[PDB]
Amino acid sequence: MKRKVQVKNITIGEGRPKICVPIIGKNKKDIIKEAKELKDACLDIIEWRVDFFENVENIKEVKEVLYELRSYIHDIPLLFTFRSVVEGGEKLISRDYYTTLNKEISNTGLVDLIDVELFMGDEVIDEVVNFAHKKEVKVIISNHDFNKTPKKEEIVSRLCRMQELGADLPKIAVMPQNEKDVLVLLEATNEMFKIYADRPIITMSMSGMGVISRLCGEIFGSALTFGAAKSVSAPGQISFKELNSVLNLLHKSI
Amino acid sequence: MKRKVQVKNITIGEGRPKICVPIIGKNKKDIIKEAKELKDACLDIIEWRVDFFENVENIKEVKEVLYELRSYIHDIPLLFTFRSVVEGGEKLISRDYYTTLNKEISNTGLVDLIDVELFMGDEVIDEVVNFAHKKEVKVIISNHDFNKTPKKEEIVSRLCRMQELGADLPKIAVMPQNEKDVLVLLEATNEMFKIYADRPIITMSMSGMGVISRLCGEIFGSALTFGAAKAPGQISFKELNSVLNLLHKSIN
Ligand SMILES: *Cc1oc(C(=O)O)cc(=O)c1O
Ligand SMILES: *Cc1oc(C(=O)O)cc(=O)c1O
Repeated sequence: MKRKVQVKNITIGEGRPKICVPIIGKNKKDIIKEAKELKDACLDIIEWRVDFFENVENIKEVKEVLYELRSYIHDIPLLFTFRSVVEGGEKLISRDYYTTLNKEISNTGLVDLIDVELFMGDEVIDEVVNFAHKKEVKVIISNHDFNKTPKKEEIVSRLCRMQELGADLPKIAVMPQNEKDVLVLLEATNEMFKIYADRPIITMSMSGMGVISRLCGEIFGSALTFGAAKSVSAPGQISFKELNSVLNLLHKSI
Repeated sequence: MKRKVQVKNITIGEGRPKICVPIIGKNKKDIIKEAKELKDACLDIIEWRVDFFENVENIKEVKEVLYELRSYIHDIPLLFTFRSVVEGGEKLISRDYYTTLNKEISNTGLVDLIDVELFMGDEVIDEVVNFAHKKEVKVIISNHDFNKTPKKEEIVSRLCRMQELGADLPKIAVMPQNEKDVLVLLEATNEMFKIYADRPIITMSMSGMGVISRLCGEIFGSALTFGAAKAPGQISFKELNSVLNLLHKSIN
């Protein structure tokens, strides 16, 4: 069977996919303003994309925001994510600081999950994952491809590697070059879900063409889907309110 | 550059998929009541599933419903469909009457489209298609598999055959036995759409597992999607419409 991943009072891997919405504010004021817009909406998890925070290199200022943020969102599960430049992020930092940041923040007891990138390598991952687990923090190990959709077996191989590395929630995001690529991502998702996964997984096909992948998790297997805070697309994004409506519509269809 | 299909003021094959809702009333009063709920609603096309009509074997009573129905939906495109028993319908009728019914209703000038089944055979199809076209009525040629999802290539072969038989709108509905079957239906749809189609097509994967196929037609290539008026595997048409516009705006 499979393990479920409990964060706060939310059970990832059970029922309807959970909706996660990111906070991308550049400063403390904007982050809190974003948080207040999300604290009482129908969403499941809030992600703090800390790589947008201008003072991310100062651990003390990062902690200060985290304290305040925690106080406003109460018991909503919080995912901490520093997305590196190579995988779409906003700020260059060292490998050593990436490790320190994630460890120090996991140590606060204020974050429920952290996102660590597969591409950082086994040394970094082993250190950050083991420490997060010591602090009862759940781990998403993520990988992105912004130019293509790897073959089904490649996608499955990466998700399996993420399980082997101790990810509580393997995550993969790929870019379709055509409509068939969106279907490959969905095919890989379900094969993993059905045959290889012993825990919940997170997958998406990016761009406008890949949006179906954000809607059909309950059927194909993605356990978490990401909505945008605002009601304006990138495009390829869906505002979280509208995403909630679609997920409920599909949950009730069966 | 690909042909669109124009019915009244609705352009099928352009922009978001068009929403079609069936009326399944067993009698005239019930059919009218249903039409009254759909007339000022957010949908594009109304389908009359005439096989549910108890007096379907009386062409004069079928026409009577049609004249009354048109006083309520004068400008909404109307699709006329007698779904046969072999393809999930309610009423057994002869092959001759199936042909007669579709011809006399096409001749009234009061329906914008009719739906005839591919597996009725070329003789029946050729006669009905030819006559419908002389009256400027659009024809959906449909095919259903309630037990399984044929292989991608067989789905494409059927959609191609429908085009060869003069369908204005090829239509296929298949039943998934697993999640991959839903992807097979979507893959066949886009393959047909991009490589072999010279007109709009309509496709769907049935049941709760295939519901996603009713929502993503703009990306994959289905030009019409069917909502329910009031059942697992069906989506109320009211919701269907917000979703389609939401997805139309999210395109690159
Ligand atoms: C988590 C996650 O989500 C998206 C998205 O577009 O919603 C993209 C992405 O790269 C990522 O890591
Ligand atoms: C047109 C059409 O729609 C459905 C549906 O489930 O909406 C099924 C079906 O057999 C058909 O012909």
